[PDB]
Amino acid sequence: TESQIPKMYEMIRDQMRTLASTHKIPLNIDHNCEVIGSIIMAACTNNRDLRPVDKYWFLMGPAGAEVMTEVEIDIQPQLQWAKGAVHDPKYKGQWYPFLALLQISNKTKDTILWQKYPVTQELEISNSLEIYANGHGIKDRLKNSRPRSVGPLVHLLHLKRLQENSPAVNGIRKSIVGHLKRQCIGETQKAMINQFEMGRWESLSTFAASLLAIKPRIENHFVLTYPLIANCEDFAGATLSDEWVFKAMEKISNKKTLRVCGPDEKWISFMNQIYIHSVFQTTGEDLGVLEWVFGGRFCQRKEFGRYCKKSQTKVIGLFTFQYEYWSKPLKSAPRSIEISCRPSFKGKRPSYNNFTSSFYDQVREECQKYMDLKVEGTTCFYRKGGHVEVEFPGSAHCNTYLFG
Amino acid sequence: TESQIPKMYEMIRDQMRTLASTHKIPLNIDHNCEVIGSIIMAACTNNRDLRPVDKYWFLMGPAGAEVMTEVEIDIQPQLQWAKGAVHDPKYKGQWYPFLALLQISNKTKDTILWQKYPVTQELEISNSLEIYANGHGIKDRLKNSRPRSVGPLVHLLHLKRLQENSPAVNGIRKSIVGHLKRQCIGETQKAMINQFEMGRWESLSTFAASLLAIKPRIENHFVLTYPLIANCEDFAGATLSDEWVFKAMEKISNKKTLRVCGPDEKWISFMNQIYIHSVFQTTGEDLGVLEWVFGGRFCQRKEFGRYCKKSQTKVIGLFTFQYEYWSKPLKSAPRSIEISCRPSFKGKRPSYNNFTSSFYDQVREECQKYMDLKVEGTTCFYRKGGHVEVEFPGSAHCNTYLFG
Amino acid sequence: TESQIPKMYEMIRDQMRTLASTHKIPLNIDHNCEVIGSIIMAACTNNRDLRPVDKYWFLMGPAGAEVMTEVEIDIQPQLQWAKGAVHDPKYKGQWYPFLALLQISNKTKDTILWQKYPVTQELEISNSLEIYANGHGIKDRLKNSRPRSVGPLVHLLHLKRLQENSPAVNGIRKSIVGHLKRQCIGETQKAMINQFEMGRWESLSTFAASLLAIKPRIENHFVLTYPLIANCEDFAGATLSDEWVFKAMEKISNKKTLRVCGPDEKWISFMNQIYIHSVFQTTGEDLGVLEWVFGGRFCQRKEFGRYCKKSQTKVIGLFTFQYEYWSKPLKSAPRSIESFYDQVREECQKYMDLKVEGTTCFYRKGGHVEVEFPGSAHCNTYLFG
Repeated sequence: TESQIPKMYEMIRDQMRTLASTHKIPLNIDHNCEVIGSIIMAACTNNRDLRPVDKYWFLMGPAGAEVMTEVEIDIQPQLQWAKGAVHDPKYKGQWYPFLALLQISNKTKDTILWQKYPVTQELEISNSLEIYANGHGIKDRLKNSRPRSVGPLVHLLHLKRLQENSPAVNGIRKSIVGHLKRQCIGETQKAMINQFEMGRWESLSTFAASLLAIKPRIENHFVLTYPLIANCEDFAGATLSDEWVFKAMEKISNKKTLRVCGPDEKWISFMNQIYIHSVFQTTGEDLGVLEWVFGGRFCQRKEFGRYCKKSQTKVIGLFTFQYEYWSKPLKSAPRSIEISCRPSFKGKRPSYNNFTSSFYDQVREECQKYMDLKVEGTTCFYRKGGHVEVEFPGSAHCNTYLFG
Repeated sequence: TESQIPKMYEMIRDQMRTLASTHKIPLNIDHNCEVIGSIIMAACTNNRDLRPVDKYWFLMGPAGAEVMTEVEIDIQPQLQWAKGAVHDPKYKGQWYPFLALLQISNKTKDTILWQKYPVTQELEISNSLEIYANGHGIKDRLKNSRPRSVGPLVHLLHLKRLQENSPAVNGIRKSIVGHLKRQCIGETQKAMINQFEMGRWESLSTFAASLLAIKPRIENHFVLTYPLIANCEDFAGATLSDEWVFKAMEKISNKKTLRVCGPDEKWISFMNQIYIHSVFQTTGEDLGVLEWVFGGRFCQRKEFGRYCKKSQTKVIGLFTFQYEYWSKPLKSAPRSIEISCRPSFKGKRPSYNNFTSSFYDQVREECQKYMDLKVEGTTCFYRKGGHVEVEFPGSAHCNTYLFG
Repeated sequence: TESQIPKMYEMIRDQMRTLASTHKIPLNIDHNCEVIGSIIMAACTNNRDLRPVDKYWFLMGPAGAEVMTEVEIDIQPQLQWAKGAVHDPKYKGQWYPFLALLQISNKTKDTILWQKYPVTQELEISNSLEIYANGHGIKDRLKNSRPRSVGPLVHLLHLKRLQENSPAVNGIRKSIVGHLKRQCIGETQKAMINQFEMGRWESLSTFAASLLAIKPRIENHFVLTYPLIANCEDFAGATLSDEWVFKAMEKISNKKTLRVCGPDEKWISFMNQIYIHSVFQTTGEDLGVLEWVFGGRFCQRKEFGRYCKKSQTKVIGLFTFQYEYWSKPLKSAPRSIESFYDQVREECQKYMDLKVEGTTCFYRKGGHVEVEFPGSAHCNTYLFG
């Protein structure tokens, strides 16, 4: 799974700079990279969407003199390589799994700045539940490539979409439903998810309420964004379950070459944290988690007004990052819930006593199990510079979230 | 935004006095300033609407001997300057935004004395909602320059006008509609303003009913009038979001040089409060707020008969003003209605859960929330002499307005 | 209009061969090009009608050994360009006007083979009125792109549809009614068309009787079809109002590389004339006029029985063509005069009496020399007359 990771990143950057440097698009601006990077990886999954030649918003200007304008770019040199990688045996069939992760992480910046809840509204549930609606807008082939990374609600929406869209329909649903059960480890949640399969959504609000209590398993992977890929020059030990991503992306922050865009210079802290939010797929977590792990407070969306249009975003400063701790990605669910004598013969032996003396309720019973839980996570954390176990002691910004 | 404000006020007054003093038009009469200033606004935006030479009604006479007559004046010296300022880079493109603010405020006096409802009547809604129909009669270029200041109903009228007026049709509407949604913060209102976009004016009365309940966001800016601009000699700290405007025009009231015109001397109190209403855009503001903020009762329109014609307005007394409090301009709506964990990260956290377990109705559901809201404003009111936060405590004239 | 046409045929021709050559679909069979071109033209405006991958009837076989079978094709590479050409500034917004010209001209063959009268039957008028009912079945975006090319009867049908089906209704009907008035230059017809505006179709049979006399203005544009566009290697002087089109597609005939399909080989003359009937918009036009212009006899539809099924159309011969004259496309009405029923009949007699047809004149092959049509022998017979 991680064997092909080191070789994938280098060629992504090679084409990533090829399109930008051909038309003199500087790669030290986030907006240039994010638009270019979105174009670069578009040919990988949705080949027929992007035009061979088109004009997009980039920052044109040397040494800080950049300004919005539409620059025509020739994507055709980058189109041929992407399609040949689809079935290239060098990936061992891991091209589809690898491509599903890239789309989710990079679209996060658009979701952070433009706070939208498409899945929950289409699911008619509480708007504070995009937490499990991750992986929306991704290609269905990608959604069948890494369905585990795609949030259950998107699959539940796709389960809802499939019910509201023929033997080929079942094949899509079984992947949708089966990976709904894999993500949601709740014993009561699994039963009521199967009831969602037939087409009812009466306890979808209860599922909305249950998701508040029980946390479904969400697989995570550390993938850099477009600006960092173009600004990362080391990919030798590029894996997905160690400190390499934390160390390498810090080196990009240490270089201080990449710049970020925003409506005004107040967003410099906010946009710097978006990189940390998007790289580790750890966007809507507690600020105290981010404060302890990354040694810095994280600005919430409420602290700033509406994000200005991408056609009017201005470079607001350099990209910076720092961290003090890290851990292996969340493989299983974080909230994990994992004396009488009965002599079976006529024979006599001393008897020792080790003791001195509705479905919604069952769903709430399982929900009650996750309120009493005090330790989340799977195994442990690791400090910067190694893999020494360091448990979280506590922080003052706990229970506070980016969108909470 | 406020960078060009200090330099604009001084240079407008120079042309304000140049036209009046050339033909011996005293600037201590409000009508002389208003009619001269009404000529001044014409040269700025609609350059082709005002004659180069024409006779207008002023008050000619030395030392209180002013009598009503038509005086021909030469506007050509002011015309060449104004057209050159249209695209002068010295304003950083803020000339149109600055001109739109000036045009709306100076027409308030005519609307107050001649009580008309051109937008609500054309929108077939309750006439008592012209507060949200601000910015009528303004140039479409200005209405695309500061559409936020132009009230939604005028845009809603312009939305109605455009539906009752070709790919250029959409371009005018998108600005009209987009600033309708920006002004009206109602979640249900936004979904039903888009109904008005396609001409579904059945909820137009509902929108009028909603406007009575939900108060749309109306951006405000403290801009003086022609009688005060010609009588103001200080613009060093001329900004838009502090107490400078309150202190600057108090000095004009302290000078007691400006005289006001009206049908008879009973209007001296009414016309003095018109300056308060026009400058601070407090025509629709609560009189209990106004009496508390400005330390004086505000006379209503019902207390007086029909306003005499501008051809027969006579000097009725000296302009006076006083105030004890103020506030930052109302940026957002005066009435504002603004629970679990997202496991995006593998954190072993102390798990805390904060829970222990018709469309018109939705519009009315949102309507009830703003009924529930008793406090009005964004943050607070401030006292004279600084920005010390002083919340409005209440008054005998609460829930009362000028036209109420 | 004609400014982009020299380069604007090139992008149309580009996708004609890529889709067929990818799956080894030979382009020397008309039916292969007819369906493929229809698929390509489908993506131009009706983007959601065709499928990204689908099977259609073609002729598979190398060097004359084509046995018919349904062939899967990957239309996805050809889908992107068609939608992107709609608002591409290189076309200056002429994509819809030309696609309206393109869509109308490319649906002619099916109507000829299966003789149907859809517009007149829904209009409850004479079935012989199948010349002025141009532009039926085209997308409404194209119908609003070249409403002049769309015949009045189709607009009259849309006018009848609009009365037998909101501020958007007026905008559609005003184009429908206005281009009814524009196409039908009959002064009595216009008010008599104005009678049809709110539904006074009592003169609809009168309008059917009028169209016998008064010939409504039918704008024409010399646009090639699917087999000829793929077989046309020159577009430098490609315009819409000169002899370039006449000269360009003659060279294709001289090549003798394109083959036509039909129920049997008796249609080889018929199929050859269909190409003549479709390029210059002469489907329901008198055959003798074409005989003088093109120097060859034309076969009526009565000379042949019902067309065989598309699943059984076989190659019957090579495409041949010849011509001796041409004309600028008929921009205005061919007939020009430059009780209310009696007034229409009074105007009807104004156009029965008219004998000369056209705008200025015809022109001889090799230039724009003014040559007037003197007559022919196989006149009095249309393709369906």
